Amino acid sequence: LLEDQMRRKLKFFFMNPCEKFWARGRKPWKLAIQILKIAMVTIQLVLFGLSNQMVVAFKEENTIAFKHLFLKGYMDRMDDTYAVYTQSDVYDQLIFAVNQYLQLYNVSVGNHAYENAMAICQHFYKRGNIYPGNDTFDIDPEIETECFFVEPDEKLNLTLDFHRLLTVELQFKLKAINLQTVRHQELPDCYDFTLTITFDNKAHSGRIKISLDNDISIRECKDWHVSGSINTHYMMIFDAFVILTCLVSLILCIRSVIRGLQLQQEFVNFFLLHYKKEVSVSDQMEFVNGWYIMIIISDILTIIGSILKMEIQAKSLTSYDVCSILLGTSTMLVWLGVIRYLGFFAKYNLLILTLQAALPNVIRFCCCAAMIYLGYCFCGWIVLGPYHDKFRSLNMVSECLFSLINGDDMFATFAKMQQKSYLVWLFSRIYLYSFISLFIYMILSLFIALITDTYETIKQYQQDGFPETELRTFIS
Amino acid sequence: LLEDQMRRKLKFFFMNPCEKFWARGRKPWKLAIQILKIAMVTIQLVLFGLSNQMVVAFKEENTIAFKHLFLKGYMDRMDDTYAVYTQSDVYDQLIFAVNQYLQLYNVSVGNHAYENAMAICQHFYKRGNIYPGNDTFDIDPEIETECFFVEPDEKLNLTLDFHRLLTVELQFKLKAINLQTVRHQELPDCYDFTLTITFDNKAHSGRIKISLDNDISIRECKDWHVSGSINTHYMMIFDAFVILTCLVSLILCIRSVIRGLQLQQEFVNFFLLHYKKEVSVSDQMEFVNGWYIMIIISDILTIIGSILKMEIQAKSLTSYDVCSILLGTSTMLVWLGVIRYLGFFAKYNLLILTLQAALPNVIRFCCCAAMIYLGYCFCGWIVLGPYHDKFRSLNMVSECLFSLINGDDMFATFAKMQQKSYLVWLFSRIYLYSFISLFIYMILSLFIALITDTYETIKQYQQDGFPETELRTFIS
Amino acid sequence: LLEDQMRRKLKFFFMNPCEKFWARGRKPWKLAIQILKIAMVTIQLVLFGLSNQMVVAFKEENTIAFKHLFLKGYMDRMDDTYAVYTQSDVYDQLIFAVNQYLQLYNVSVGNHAYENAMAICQHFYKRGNIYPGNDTFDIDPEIETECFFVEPDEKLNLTLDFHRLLTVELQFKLKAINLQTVRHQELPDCYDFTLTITFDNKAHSGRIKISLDNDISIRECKDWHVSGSINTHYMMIFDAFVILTCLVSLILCIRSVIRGLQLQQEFVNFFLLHYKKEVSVSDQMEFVNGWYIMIIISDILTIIGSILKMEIQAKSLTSYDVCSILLGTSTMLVWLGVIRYLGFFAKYNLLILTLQAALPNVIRFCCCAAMIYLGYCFCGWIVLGPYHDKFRSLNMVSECLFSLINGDDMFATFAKMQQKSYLVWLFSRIYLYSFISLFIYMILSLFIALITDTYETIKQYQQDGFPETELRTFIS
Amino acid sequence: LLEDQMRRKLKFFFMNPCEKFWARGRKPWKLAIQILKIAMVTIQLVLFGLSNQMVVAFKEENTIAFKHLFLKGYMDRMDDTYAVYTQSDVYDQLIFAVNQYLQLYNVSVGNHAYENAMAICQHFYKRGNIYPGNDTFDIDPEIETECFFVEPDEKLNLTLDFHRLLTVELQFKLKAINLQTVRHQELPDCYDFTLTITFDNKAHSGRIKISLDNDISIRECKDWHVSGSINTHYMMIFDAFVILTCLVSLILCIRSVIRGLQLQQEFVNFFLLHYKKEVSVSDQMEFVNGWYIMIIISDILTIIGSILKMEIQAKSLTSYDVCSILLGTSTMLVWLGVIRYLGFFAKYNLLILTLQAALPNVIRFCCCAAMIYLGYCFCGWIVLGPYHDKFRSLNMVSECLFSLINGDDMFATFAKMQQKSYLVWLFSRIYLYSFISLFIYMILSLFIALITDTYETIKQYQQDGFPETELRTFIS
Repeated sequence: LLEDQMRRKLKFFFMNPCEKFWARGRKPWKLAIQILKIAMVTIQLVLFGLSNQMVVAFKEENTIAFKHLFLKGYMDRMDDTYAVYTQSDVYDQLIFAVNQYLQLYNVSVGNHAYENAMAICQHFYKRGNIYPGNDTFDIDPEIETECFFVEPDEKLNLTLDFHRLLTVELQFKLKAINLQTVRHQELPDCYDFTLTITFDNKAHSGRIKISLDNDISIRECKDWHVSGSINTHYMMIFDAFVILTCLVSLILCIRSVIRGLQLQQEFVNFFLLHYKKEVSVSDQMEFVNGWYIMIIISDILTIIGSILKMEIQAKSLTSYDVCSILLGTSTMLVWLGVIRYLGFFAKYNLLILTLQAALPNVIRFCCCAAMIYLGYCFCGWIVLGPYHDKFRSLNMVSECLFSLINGDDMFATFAKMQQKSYLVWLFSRIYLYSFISLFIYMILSLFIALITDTYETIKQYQQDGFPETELRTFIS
Repeated sequence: LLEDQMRRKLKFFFMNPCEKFWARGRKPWKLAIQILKIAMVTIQLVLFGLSNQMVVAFKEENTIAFKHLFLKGYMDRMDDTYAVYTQSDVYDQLIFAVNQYLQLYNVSVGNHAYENAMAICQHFYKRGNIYPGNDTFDIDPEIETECFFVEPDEKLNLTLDFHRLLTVELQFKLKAINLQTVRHQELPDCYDFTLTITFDNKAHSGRIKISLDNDISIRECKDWHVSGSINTHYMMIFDAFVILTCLVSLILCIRSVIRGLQLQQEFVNFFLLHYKKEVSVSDQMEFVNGWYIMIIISDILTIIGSILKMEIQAKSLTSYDVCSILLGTSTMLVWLGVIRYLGFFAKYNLLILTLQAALPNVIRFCCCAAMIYLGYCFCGWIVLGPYHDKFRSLNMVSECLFSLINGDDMFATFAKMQQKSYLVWLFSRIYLYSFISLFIYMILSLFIALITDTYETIKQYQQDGFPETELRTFIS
Repeated sequence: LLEDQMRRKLKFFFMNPCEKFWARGRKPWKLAIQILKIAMVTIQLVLFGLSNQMVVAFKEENTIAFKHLFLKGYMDRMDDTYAVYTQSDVYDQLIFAVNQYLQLYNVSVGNHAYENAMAICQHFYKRGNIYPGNDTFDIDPEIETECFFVEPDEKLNLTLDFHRLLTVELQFKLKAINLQTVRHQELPDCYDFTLTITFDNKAHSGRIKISLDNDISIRECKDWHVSGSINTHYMMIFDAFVILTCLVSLILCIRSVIRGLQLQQEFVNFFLLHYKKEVSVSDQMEFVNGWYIMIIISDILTIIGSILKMEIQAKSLTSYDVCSILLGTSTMLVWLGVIRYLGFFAKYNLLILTLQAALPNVIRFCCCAAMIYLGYCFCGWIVLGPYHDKFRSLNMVSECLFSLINGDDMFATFAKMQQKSYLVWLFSRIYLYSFISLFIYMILSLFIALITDTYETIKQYQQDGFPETELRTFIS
Repeated sequence: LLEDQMRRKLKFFFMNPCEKFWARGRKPWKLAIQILKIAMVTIQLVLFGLSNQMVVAFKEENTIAFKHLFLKGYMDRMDDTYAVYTQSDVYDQLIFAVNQYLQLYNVSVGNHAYENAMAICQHFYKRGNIYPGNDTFDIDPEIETECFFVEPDEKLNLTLDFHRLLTVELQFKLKAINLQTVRHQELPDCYDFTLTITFDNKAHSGRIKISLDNDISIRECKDWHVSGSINTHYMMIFDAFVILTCLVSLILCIRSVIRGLQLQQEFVNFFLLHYKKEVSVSDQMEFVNGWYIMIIISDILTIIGSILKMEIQAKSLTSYDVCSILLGTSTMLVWLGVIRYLGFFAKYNLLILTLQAALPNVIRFCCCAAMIYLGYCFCGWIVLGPYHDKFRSLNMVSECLFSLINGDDMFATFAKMQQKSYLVWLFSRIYLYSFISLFIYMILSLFIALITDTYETIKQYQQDGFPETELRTFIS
């Protein structure tokens, strides 16, 4: 009858394990190709990560070197967020960095070279006058910028006036070859570094903020002869094969989803002819697999990210920002679908189901508590904002005070209070104590309670019955 | 009959959602105006916070500058809680700070200026004699204070004798204009800094404690001409409109509360004529909304805080202490009432109800455990007080050892024990180990147990019935 | 009958609240005097703590001063666990400390004085010969000690040979008066400091370990004249009244306990004549109050500690070690009995009862897990002991790795591995990962489960019935 | 009948406590010898640990000394992972270390001696040419190594060219005797230190990485005469007796296991003749003791580790790596079997049983969550890898981010983001926030729920019945 032929069709359709689709008929495809995509996208990613980590592992190191070469009185180990005050000493930095640039072949150990050359930038106001003692100023909302050009060879001349001075900057390129990357592996060895020292006077507070910033561009050498004999990049293959596995599993997943929707509306109609039951929300949403939706999102994202990787490796742009993010979130989604395949196995399916049933209420409670904690933020930002250093901008309030829910670096935040106004000090202790109490002895225990109860209910389900369903009646 | 006309009245009165008051009749007021107050009080606050954060962001920076200008041998990065020992070196600080004051136009990068000028304070005893080798002293409970006045222009003379010397102090004003605040935004640019270096000899221990303290006052410039053409503060509006929204929602909430109380005592009397039941505590407290009480507290507090903000911005006092606290706690209460509006929505009402039912027992247990932990405090303060540095005053004992319940910076407090008396060392390990065990493996699990059980009981309630109530009988 | 007259007697005896003993008859004694003892022993303790904290607050400060005076190249802020290597530099420390001693009236700011004077100690072997290049030595298990005496007034001579040198030491007394203690409060102002610099060569490793140690003795000044007119210690009273309140509550508690035991064996016999039931363990232990046992322990301990305080304050010894411990643990026990008084109140009695029922199983599980964790200790001590710095002696293994259960300073212990032998590195990661997993995802959840279940069972008890008891039958 | 004679046999076989095997018949062996093995293997281990800790306690100290002697500008306290930049300064290190080697008898306090002598290593390329400015290089995959030999006695000559220079190295031996070890205890006093300074130029980045590494070999002195009269190692005994106790308990445990297996298959057959039930998996695995399996593993491992200890102490090799690991994991297994003996006692058996029933599901969930967290790792490694310092290699990602589940050093990882690309910054906050939320408010609560429920189920079992078993029927 039409009824049992459904029972055959939808029971075998809905049988969770493709192990059962294996156990009648002969087909093993949909899991095999998807494990292929797992190992493919993860080897893709890991390979990407090691290459990019070599580029970075050279960049941070050279930036360290340049910091100790061009920054006067920079301790051989390190310093951080450097600062200057007296004017002649700013002059001594600038003169020092210049004389270090010109003599760098004598000075430096590293092989960095001029490229076949410096330059100097000053940004000053169109019209300065400021009389801080007379209570009278005029301000210009315009900056005129003047430059020099100082040559690699052939003591200095220069001019500076602080009051009109907004920022001073040094820009130039040092070009260096990375032995250990090209030598063993096939990656480009040529680096164009743009070094910029910059002095921020924008605060006009007396602090001249010094930073040495490093921009980096990759190039391949015109002639490389190693071992006395005559790089070759094969990634050109495996990126492509990734894009193909991804196109394929995308097509298949989408096809199965659409078939499931056609059988969705078909089933609705059939149940209308016979029993005239509707229930299109619950059962319509049952017919959605919901995991193949993840596999589609992941799969689109690996297509886009693999394409961007292929184009950036083609032009050698080296931003590697958007590409990396896409590739990483996609592979994380794949590794999350492995839980899917663990659902069939035997026992894990309980524990997975209860993670699945807890998440939709968990997010709800996250809304509720988000209002509390978002409330404290606007409190302590304004009350403690002038006094505490870790409450400064709202963001630091939120990310610090969230680190304080998890109970980390807490004695710090208690210990660093200014204690000038005694009232704000006391408030600080009521604020911090009360809040930490509220999150650690309520809200954490509310997640524990919520999830515990969810877990026992799905344990009862797997022990005795499941909620009555039109579909379940009619398949059995 | 009088009975059903109640059932109509009190059922519609008590219907939790104003969504239902919407669904019969036509009125949407009480929620609309209150969301207005939400966005109003939070934009009020956030705006306040960004302005005040600009003032502070300039203050801390200039204080850094002055610290590195007037403190001899203050490392360009920073030092902390500075100290001096040899007497000639105290002289070298003082002479140094003076010669740095007089030459500061040559020296400093910042634009700070004398105001159209120094002064020097010495606080010495009326009669000193102390013979620490003879075992004999006489002490004076009186301080005579002598000052100098040193001019901005035109090497030094001065006198100091340590034994009679209680504190030395330098006070003076540097006046500076903040470009980046006035320039983009409408806020005052003029700062009067009172710099005070102070040397605390009060301990008479040999340590001369140096600090450089910064007092700051805001003023508007007499003539500001920017861009070659001719600040204006609009906050004058939005503060007022806040005070109005607050007055309005205050009046409305109070009115509804009072009506609810009149229907309270009315209902009591009516149930006396008919069935003669009393139960005035349970049901009398039912008639209290209890959320509008929060909205009143919040609303009064935003009235007071907005008024203080308006007056301080009027006179430009800049304490911004009491005002900020009021405004922040008020807005935190508003953000806490958003949970109220989340109670109607659908499912959250469970989870909210169980937070509500857990809090009243949670506070009880907080009493009980507060006695334990308050007991340990008086223990470790005296036993470990001489030895540990973080147990010093009782307060540090309580705030450290509370940071130790949450399990932070613990290996520190174990590792820093003096270990001179071996008995106190051993006690230290029994103390710390035992206490940390007791709070993390009992009391945290007691909050978890308490709240879990509360949550399951209100889950049963929402599943099957609620406690029998006179009101509930008579509305249904 | 004999039966109901028991029911009268034992029901009123066992009625938990003395509120009920109040509600029939007229007596309020046993709680009133005990609250007296609460406030008495805690004011006793707190007063002790503030005085002792003044003594310490001066000691640590002066020790800081001396450290910066007598230790060459000791940064004005601080250094820690100082060290020396080259021999001429050890000489430069010693010569420096001497020339700093002799000139200290010129040098130092603090008022410390010679007392109406130095001395120098050298500890050398009876017979040294060590030939580390010849592989041959002879060792003497005897030390001969030679001293000098260097005068406060009137460049140096001295002799040192490192190989025979075990330790060098400088001992002497500086005598100083503390203004701020005597002046406001009644405490002695005279301090005898014994300063000892010591150089530990015991390791014979090339590191000469320098430390400056401070011994301190309190004395009262012979003539103190303050304000031009003519300390007085009243503690002589309040210590005594403490000892009296303690004797009194001790006598009363013991008396009630003994009466309870006489009615214990009486009841056993009476139930033998009538029903011939034994059950002497359960009910015999019921007749023990069990809280008055705490009050006795506390009370004895406050007697001993108050006596030791009175004697030490009499002789002014200032060890303040054993005394402090006794006084502090006693007062902690009192503050723990306040939970007792919270048991009667109303609702807390549930939560208290479940703490009481959980503790006896909690200790059991503590045994079980103590075997695991004590096992890991003997593992990581030997495997990681040479490599990690925080696993050194077993104790540091146990107190660090316990800090690691609570999840603190963890990334440190992962990050500091030597990584010389790769096998020990890998083992280190299996060790740390596995252990941290085991305690945080098992044993903490086992305490949570144990206590939760205990709490629900006593909740059922207070809801419906208690275990059948001979006593409970026969009182009702 | 054959049936009751089983019931006698298997009931007494399976009676958990050997207390019951005591209570009929007379034998106490199997527990007595095993407690012997407990105290034996733990005294073995602890003794090992104290000896090895003396060796290490001398090694780290001397390494400190040498670091401060041979490293120019190494602060007397310490520095870490030292670095150099300018070429003449590398020369100044090298010249300095040489002049410190030659003069070390004058210089150093420690007794270290030349052994009856330096050497110097340079590793340079076979053919260098690198033109970083011309974009052209040739690389040699070959290193030619040249050495000098510099004498202990009798300013320097040397040659260095950086571009061909891969590493420079100094190797030599200082020989020192440890007084405090031989003197009190019987251990060898002679140390051969191999000191190697090494300069890593491999990065060719401009950073010359300096390290001072210490290799150490133990020897016994040819002539030691102490106290004027004439070491002796007894460990030769107790190691052997350990190996014997271990052989014995191994033989016994294995014998009982094999007997249990023979009665296993016997019982299967007997139940086949009578009732013809199979159930060989459940009951076959019941007949395995499962604890004696642990005791065998432990016992084999103590045999191997004691043997390796005996051989290393024989030859005095001092690696002490594999040996230590074996000995430590074995003794940890023994200390874990003490839980076994706690199972019989009385009440602990519940709590033990539930640890035992929770572990097999716990590992399952560990698989599931391992997929998630292993997914995040491959995400944040690539996205945050260039920017964060603690995400560098994948391993640091995993061990840091695991330290972040437990909630430690979190505000660090939030605070150190580069913030160059704003998109990667934002992603960083979604990554970190989301992940920390997911593990602390889900997966920890899922372990809590899982274990709680397991605990209540075994509580019901011990209260009422156990699952029906063929064996249990037929023993009762």
